[PDB]
Amino acid sequence: MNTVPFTSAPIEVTIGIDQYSFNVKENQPFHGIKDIPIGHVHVIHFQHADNSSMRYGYWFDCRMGNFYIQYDPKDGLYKMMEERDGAKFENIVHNFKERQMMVSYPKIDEDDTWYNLTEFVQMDKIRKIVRKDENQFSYVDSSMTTVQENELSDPAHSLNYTVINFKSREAIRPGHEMEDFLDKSYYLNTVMLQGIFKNSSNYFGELQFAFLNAMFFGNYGSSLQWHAMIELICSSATVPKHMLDKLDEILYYQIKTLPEQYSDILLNERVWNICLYSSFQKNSLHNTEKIMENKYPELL
Amino acid sequence: GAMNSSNYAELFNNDIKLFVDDTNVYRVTVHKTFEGNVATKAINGCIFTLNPKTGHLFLKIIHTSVWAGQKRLSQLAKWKTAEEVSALVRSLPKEEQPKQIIVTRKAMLDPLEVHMLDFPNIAIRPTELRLPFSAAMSIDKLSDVVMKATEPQMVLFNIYDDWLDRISSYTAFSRLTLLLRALKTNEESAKMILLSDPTITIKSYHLWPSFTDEQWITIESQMRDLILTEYGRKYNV
Ligand SMILES: CCC1(CC)C(=O)NC(=O)N(C)C1=O
Repeated sequence: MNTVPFTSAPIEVTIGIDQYSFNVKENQPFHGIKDIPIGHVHVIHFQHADNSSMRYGYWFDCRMGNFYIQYDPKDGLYKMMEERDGAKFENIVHNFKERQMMVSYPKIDEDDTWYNLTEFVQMDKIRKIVRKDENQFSYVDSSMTTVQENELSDPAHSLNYTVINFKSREAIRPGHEMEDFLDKSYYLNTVMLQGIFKNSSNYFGELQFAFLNAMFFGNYGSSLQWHAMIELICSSATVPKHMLDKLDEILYYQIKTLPEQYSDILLNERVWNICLYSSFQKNSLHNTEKIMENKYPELL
Repeated sequence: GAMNSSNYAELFNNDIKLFVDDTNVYRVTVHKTFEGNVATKAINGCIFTLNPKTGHLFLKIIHTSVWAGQKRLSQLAKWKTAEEVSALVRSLPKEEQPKQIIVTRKAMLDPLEVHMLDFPNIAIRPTELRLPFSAAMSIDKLSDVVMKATEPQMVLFNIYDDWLDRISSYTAFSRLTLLLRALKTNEESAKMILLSDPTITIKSYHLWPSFTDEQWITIESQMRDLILTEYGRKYNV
């Protein structure tokens, strides 16, 4: 179980760690988060009390280094950093732990929610979507735009999700125009899975990461990507059985975790109605359809 | 964006553009079967592709054999329309290719966009105008070539005859849409108006009668009367 210490908390802030959150007051003696489960990526995120604008945060994996948070009064945000001196870090964490100045990652033993939301998410893939090669962790915020959004403006600060566009030469084989547009199986299976992602695990990892950035930061382009990757599978007549079964589980846990009050902005009515009721896969997402109908029947 | 009353003169500027109407591509007669069920029988159709500035009409005749063995024909017909329009564009010299294609029905937007991906600079546009191009098969010479076709065929016409020698494109289009609206609202009466006087004939190389300028004014007024009437006869007014 790993620890992400905090130098201090000089400004009042709501701090999230994965699906949990807690409020820290200005200059409250807070020195970090302990007992973080090893084996998963994690995200530590922030919303300042004085400016609820810009939620921001950091994706990381404690197996990759020793990370800590410190407030920068010049740039005005809590920054993640890496401590290379393993002894200075161990000693700092032990000191903070002895003084009981850390919150404990509050996981219920029965609870598989975080695993189910990050099953296919890998730090190495996060670091290719979010390019900042000098750090082992990845910053994301509410305002960052995606490569596809930019095409339609700073590249170094973009979300390099895989571009999906249903009315594009990549998606449409010359001479199979109607076929490829109405059944996207060739674009899903040959172009995207065999060609770009290599396997379904990487596809699901990017889909899961997009959802999490949409939910935790309200990142609009991430929501667009999440829905595009869902629509591409649902609009394919030929999808491996194991992928449909896994997608149903993935989306079930995403819909389960979504704040009930954010459904209006984070769920695209057209995609979900098409996917659950019109598409080739309208009958292949039993768990997702049941939770959606019981939790958000208005959208449908 | 969409083409409407506000940007109507754009049709007659010098940027090449084509209207595409697909309402006569897939045509059927509905009938009873021996068992008393209902079936359809297709008849030849056509794509109506029209340059509104010059009057040039590319009438692609859709022979019933294209539907043989196919399912979901009303959906296929939109994609076949877009396939044939794309093929026509590719067949034209670059300097004759359109800069915009205006579809008369919004359901043609996605099929035509996908078929024209190779032409990113050709704008595909809908329209808010309710144009009467479905009535094209009430022009006797157009209907005749469609019904006689035994194989796919493209036939070129000038839908304005020689009118542009005397009138502008704006006026010619208005006359065309008036004639077609009349034919669509009451075909029998419209055709009576156009042929009542046997001394006014249709040249072999024309579609409409050889009216003098004064006779066109009379004709056009008779068509307006017809449309307003039917509008009464319809709504009782
Ligand atoms: C030794 C103090 C300090 C400040 C930079 C450090 O050097 N290394 C760390 O890992 N943390 C959390 C710290 O607070």
